[PDB]
Amino acid sequence: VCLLMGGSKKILPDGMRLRGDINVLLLGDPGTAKSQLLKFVEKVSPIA
Amino acid sequence: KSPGDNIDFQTTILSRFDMIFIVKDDHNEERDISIANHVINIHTGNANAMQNQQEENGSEISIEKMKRYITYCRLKCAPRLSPQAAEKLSSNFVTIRKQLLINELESTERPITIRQLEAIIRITESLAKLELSPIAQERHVDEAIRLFQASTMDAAS
Amino acid sequence: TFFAPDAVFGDRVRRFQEFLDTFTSYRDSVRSIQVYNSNNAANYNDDQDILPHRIIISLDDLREFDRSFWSGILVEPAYFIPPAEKALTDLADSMDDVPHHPWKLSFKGSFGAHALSPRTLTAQHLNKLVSVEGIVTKTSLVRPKLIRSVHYAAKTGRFHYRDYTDATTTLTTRIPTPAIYPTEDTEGNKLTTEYGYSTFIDHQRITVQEMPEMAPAGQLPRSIDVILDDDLVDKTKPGDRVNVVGVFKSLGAGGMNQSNLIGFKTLILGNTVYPLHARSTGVAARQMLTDFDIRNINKLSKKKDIFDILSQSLAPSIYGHDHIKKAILLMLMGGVEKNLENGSHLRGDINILMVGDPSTAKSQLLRFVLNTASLAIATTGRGSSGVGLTAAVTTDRETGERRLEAGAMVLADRGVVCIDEFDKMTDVDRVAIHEVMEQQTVTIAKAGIHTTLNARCSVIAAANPVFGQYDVNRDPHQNIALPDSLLSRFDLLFVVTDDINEIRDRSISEHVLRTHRVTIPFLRKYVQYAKERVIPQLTQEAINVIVKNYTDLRNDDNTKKSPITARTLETLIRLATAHAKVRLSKTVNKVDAKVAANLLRFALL
Ligand SMILES: Nc1ncnc2c1ncn2[C@@H]1O[C@H](COP(=O)(O)OP(=O)(O)O)[C@@H](O)[C@H]1O
Ligand SMILES: Nc1ncnc2c1ncn2[C@@H]1O[C@H](COP(=O)(O)OP(=O)(O)O)[C@@H](O)[C@H]1O
Repeated sequence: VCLLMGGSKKILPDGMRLRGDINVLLLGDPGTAKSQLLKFVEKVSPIA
Repeated sequence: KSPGDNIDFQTTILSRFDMIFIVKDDHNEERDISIANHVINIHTGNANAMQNQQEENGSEISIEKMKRYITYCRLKCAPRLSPQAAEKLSSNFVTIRKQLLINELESTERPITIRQLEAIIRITESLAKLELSPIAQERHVDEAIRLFQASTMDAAS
Repeated sequence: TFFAPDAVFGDRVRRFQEFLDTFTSYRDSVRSIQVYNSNNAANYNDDQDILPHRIIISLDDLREFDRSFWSGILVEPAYFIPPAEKALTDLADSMDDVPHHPWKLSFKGSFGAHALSPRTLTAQHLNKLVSVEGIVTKTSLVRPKLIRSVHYAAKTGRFHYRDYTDATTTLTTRIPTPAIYPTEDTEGNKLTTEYGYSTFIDHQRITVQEMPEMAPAGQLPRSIDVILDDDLVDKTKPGDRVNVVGVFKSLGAGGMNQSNLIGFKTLILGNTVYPLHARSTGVAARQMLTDFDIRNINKLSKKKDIFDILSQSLAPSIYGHDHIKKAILLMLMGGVEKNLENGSHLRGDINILMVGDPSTAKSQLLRFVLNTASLAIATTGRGSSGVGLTAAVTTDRETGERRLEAGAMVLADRGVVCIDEFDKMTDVDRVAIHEVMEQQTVTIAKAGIHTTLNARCSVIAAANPVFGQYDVNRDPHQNIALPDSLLSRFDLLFVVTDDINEIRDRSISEHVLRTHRVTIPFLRKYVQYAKERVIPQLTQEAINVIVKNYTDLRNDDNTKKSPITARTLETLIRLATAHAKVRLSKTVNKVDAKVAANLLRFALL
């Protein structure tokens, strides 16, 4: 839920902007929706 | 030598992901019944679809509406955080930086970086962005560290 | 010409004369040209014993002045530009009155809807004025074209002449005149051709395709053909970001004449061309200087602390590392690039390697440079899918049956290259860099091509310690994981450490928080005037220092942590010369060598 909102996109005056987006890693043995949870995200999120 | 990646990949996992979640639990007798009986209630008898419809009468958002809400709140808001909330984060970083050094002082070789701190400043503010708020407060931040440390407990093991 | 001018033309002229009477900035500028040509004519004429006749019009000056003449150039240029040049061609005759050719126009500013990408340049508004932005994608071999032909009638010693007109010399569809090249006189005599009493002009066409970052990515490129008359031919090259203005004529008569479908040949007559600058482009930023902007530099240049503040102002987004970005600032300045009489050129560009713990700014610092160096290109190293950053494949299907194209480093011929993930980049490039670094020449020996091309350019390397992390209790060579010659080829190697602490680490939070909650545009103008005007000669007050230190380190450092070579003698000269450029010093001084030493003390120990 915190991911799809983006974040603090910051056009600093030197141009060295910082990403607003966040990166999340799922790790585990197979099962447990680690692949499934992306599939629904590809429905809800804009331009997924 | 080996096919595919190499241990070098130990960096890009811990340095460049803002959260890493490690999600295995061990065949608990009631859990594999709880999930199973829920998963039966998926495949037919549609009780979750029924529940999600009833909860669309109750308190849930339907997929198409959540998307439009996301795109609205994504575009409409350009938030910021107050220095009142900001001081809590250094108060967190200096302690976690000071503590876990001991575990690399003990050469356990596992990290604690401003890449993670700069992630927290984003998870805090996105959590505050759900609200349609230009501003953020410890009311959100104390939840973000609680969410974050679920990741550090996975890094250490 | 031969027809009698109607008031629909006579008005357009005299109406435009009241504009130029109002805005003297154009009357004195055309005068300023014939000032320049006559000075050169006098220089040629009166010592041995031009500028290409066009002016740029600010369209902001028309809007408030003549609203219907604004819409005329945009909507009906073929009826408003030929008379405006006909005014200027008699304004030019009015300004001069020395004894004794065409005069032409160009434009600048905002065109509203008429400025559009060639993705949306369409067969609406053909005849209207257009502006287009994109990449120049190829250029035609600049052919000479006939206009006047001259002949000799040897039976009499008379001369005869003929003049040609075509689809690209008038905006209006003049009646075609397919005149025949005269091989026989009206009387029937023979003829010969007086080549060079005849006159010629350059023809070129260049094809522009939509700029790829604005493009709705995934789709195919779409492109249109621009024809350039004599002037602008020299000022386009493939791959640069270019804005053109002109008339999107739709000429010929395909299908409806002759016999049969594909419609009319559509193209732009280019009346203005500008190169422009975007990220990773083959042209410099080239900001103009006022006589005021130079004044601020000269206020600064004699203050005995500029290099400390200037070194800091680069990168407020980053904490610390002043001791490094000092040198990266010196890379922008560079050396003097001395070229010796009857003997090979000698390197000026200083090439820098960044390495350290992967937490650090290595990947991010380079996006200051790429955003704020005069000219830069960024390469991932691995992923230079051509020959490399330098050379290219070479084949053709067009009329000439060969062509050449240049890699990133040949394109960046004087400025900067940002190389990152440097030790991913394979041996195939590394051994090619060993060719470059201190020779700044590139050679290739394909089937047809056996020739040398220049690459007088400067490099930042960014690298990672192969073991994933480093600390100085682990022997300090093997972590570099590169051939010892590259550790020589690069001039300054900086090792950045983050074995964690708390004391320094304390302040960082509030600085980052302050960073989520001197200046850049002056540095560009500070660097280019320094680069252009200043060429410091050495001075004996500093020539001794570089001998004292270099000769000591070869006793000491060959007994300690790093190699020292005659290569690292010259790096002392360059760095001293660079700091003198920071001083704008007409000559080197001892202080600059003490700075050169200091940077190497930090870099080595
Ligand atoms: N938490 C869960 N709830 C319901 N079904 C689950 C859950 N975790 C795994 N599954 C089952 O796992 C299957 C999806 O496998 P998945 O875990 O996406 O593959 P992978 O192991 O490659 O990630 C689905 O058929 C689903 O029924
Ligand atoms: N010295 C530093 N000061 C402030 N931020 C830094 C520093 N070093 C790295 N960062 C952070 O790292 C991010 C940039 O990624 P970086 O660490 O440069 O990747 P790489 O390791 O590939 O160079 C920025 O968000 C920046 O905040």
